[PDB]
Amino acid sequence: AKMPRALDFSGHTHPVATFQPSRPESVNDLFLCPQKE
Amino acid sequence: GVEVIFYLSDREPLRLGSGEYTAEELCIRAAQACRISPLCHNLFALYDENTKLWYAPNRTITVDDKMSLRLHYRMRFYFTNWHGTNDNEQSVWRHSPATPLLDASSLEYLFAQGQYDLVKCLAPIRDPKTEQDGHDIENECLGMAVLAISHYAMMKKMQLPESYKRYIPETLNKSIRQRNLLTRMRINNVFKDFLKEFNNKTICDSSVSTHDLKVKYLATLETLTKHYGAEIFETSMLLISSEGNVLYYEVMVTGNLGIQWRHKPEWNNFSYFPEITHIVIKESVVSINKQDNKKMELKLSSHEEALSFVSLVDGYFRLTADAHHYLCTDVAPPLIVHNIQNGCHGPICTEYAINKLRQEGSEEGMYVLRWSCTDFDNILMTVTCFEKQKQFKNFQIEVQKGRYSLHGSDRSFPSLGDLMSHLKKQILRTDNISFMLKRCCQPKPREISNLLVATKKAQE
Repeated sequence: AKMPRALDFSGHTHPVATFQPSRPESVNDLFLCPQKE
Repeated sequence: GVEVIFYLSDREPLRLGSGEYTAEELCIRAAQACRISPLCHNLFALYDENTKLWYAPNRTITVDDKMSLRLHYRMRFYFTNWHGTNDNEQSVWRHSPATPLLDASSLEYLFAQGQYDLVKCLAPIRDPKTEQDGHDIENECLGMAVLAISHYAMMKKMQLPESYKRYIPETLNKSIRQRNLLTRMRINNVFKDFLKEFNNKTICDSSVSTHDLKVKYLATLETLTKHYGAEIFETSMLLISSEGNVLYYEVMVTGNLGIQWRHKPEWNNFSYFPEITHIVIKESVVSINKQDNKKMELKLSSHEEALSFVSLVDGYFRLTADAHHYLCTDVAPPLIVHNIQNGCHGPICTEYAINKLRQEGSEEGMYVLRWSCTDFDNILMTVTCFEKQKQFKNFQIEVQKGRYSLHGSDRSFPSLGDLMSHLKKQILRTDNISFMLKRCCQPKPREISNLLVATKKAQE
């Protein structure tokens, strides 16, 4: 019996099919000062 | 009690205390539990395998100590050839400033689900064209059992421990157990041959990762089973503007092809998602209205089935036409609604926020609000600033039980808009730059971002 198509990994690799979650974005420190009256 | 079940083996269900929940709130918990990124979150919904019905994101679940309920957290929205390995077919990617649709945890989750589908016959194998094809399908099933087993072993860091029976559809197992002894021994042996040939020869010879194994399996379900990724709805009354025994139709919805229909016995196209303007529900009746004033009306079993149908069309509309908008008030996701009321984007990449500021937020203080790409608890505010020479700064906003606070602050607000008004009375600073907030650059209808999937039919 011949190998099923399901087990054949011979044809060229295509683009990676999933993504790695990126590192959290870096944020800037936010300083507040009241607006003057 | 009331539980949200996972298809992943190593994962404990969610056990819900008494109280009030949204489907969406539960799906958010579920994604945190399974490491599903905010970006992939809206591919998933809650499914009741007994009633055969999906919950709309805004459905309310009141849990008491009496009620017993099992929901499965399940990937719902699906695009054939997301994996890009069938070269006969359109590939399907996110837009980019093209990325993959799925994150690694979503792929892992989908693999567990797909295995469950195959074995429990939720994904039924296709029918033989001939006795020759019949045997051929059966061999592909054995291969699938080899993928499943090989992957389970590569995960536990095993090699040749010490059958196919639990990794193939149960109907087919039943079928095999009723054949003569020599038949059953032949099958087992071909399976043992495939398995040995794969793990010795094929894996090393092609450097096959657990990732390739997951991809291969799911790509194979697409061609091995019937209408993988489709939902088919049955109706007595189907009225279409363009066109005795009680006549019967099927309506099929898929990510790639949209809304198709036929006499229950091939498929006629009614509409792709972006051509839809709005959808109305009248008890069990659903009308889908297109831009060209054409309409499909259909009558389903119940209102709950109507809500399940419309959730699906609406979820695919968000995925292919407009990430920030909804077609039907009755299934509108609460986060979608609140985001609209607040001028807030979904988890767009930073570059899209910058591009929107470079076009419509050129002055200092113009901002974009966007949900974080990496967790469900934070909104980012991206602001145009200038030195003393244009820069873009990002500031984190915490969201915790309906309360909004700047990152680190002991002061919180009962709504995002309250927090913004307060902030609009301050002088803001970071690094050397001081400025005051000007106006929000809100999401625009039908704009393109990484929240949208670029399928063949979505291009128009």
